[PDB]
Amino acid sequence: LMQFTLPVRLCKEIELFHFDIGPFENMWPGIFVYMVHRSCGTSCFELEKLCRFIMSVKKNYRRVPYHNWKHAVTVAHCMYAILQNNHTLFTDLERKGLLIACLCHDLDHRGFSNSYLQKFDHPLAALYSTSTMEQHHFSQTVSILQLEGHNIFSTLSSSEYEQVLEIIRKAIIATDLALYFGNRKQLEEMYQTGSLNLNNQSHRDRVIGLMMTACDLCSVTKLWPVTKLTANDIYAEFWAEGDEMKKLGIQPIPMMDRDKKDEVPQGQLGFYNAVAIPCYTTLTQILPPTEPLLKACRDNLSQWEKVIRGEE
Ligand SMILES: Cc1ncc(C)n2nc(CCc3nc(N4CC[C@H](C)C4)nn3C)nc12
Ligand SMILES: [Mg+2]
Ligand SMILES: [Zn+2]
Repeated sequence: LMQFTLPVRLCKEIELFHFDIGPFENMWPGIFVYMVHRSCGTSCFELEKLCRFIMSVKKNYRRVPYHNWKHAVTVAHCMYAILQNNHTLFTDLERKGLLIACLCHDLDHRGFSNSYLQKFDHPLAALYSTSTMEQHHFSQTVSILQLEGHNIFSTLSSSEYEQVLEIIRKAIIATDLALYFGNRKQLEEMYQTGSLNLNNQSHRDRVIGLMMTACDLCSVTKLWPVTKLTANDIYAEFWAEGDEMKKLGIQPIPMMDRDKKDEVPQGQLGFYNAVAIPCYTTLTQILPPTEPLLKACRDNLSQWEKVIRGEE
């Protein structure tokens, strides 16, 4: 039967947490199928259906600077790394559902925060009061699944199918970084009071929620030049939103004000300290083999420290 193989350098490096999917868009689909076949099996999905789902998911990402197809596949590779290093902790359905959740997790992103839809009074802010974009992303995922020839889950039973869509729904919602802070706090307390229970379904949920934040943030766990250059796309969106904020007569937060360009290094410090380091710290406690993500995050925090001290 028909597996995907990759060239030698990609065959070795794709297993590492710090892998970069590269600038060749035409390989990203095959990189994703490669990752489902190894993390899940060549029997998880019909190849015709999967390839068609992948191309329709791609079609529905927008040509925005950060929240694009490249991001989607990048976020799926980091999930793949996590699943392959924690082999026997995850159910057959979780392995199926999570790489799809990652591919689909920013579907039809416009390059604007939930907060900018709320202040623009975009229609989606009326349909979805909280996690506005994240609820749109799940909805968009469900649409693509109902297209002729795209039900990659067709072989699953009714309640197996309901389970995988519920996994995908929670996983996508959890990428609402406003929900991360409380999710990690409850996880950190449960871990330390030793009462953390991977048989408790609402525990797995939180643990998948943190894995989702971790994959979403993985720009910070890359080789430094990847991290430095992804940072430029992240701010290009934010500052465009800042411009849109000013058009409505609202001063954007500092994060989104392009007049405060020069303070970026300090903004990244706050972010690694307030957000990224705690995420990989907690996730490494809960899943020991994910340590390399925490190590690489630490490394990149030290690189931003060097930028402020004018050593870089
Ligand atoms: C790397 C990465 N990954 C994911 C996300 C969501 N983010 N968000 C940022 C923004 C970081 C930030 N910058 C600022 N500064 C800019 C200077 C201004 C004074 C305020 N404040 N904050 C908190 N970086 C990332
Ligand atoms: Mg998102
Ligand atoms: Zn994302």
